[PDB]
Amino acid sequence: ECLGFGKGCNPSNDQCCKSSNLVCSRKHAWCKYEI
Repeated sequence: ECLGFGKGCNPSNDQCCKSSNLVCSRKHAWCKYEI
């Protein structure tokens, strides 16, 4: 029930897959990978 890495999402309401530590970015409005 989440978006994969690189999937376009919202920075304020990020809903990426937390299992792989994925967060939404505000510059490209997609799922970015931290580290």
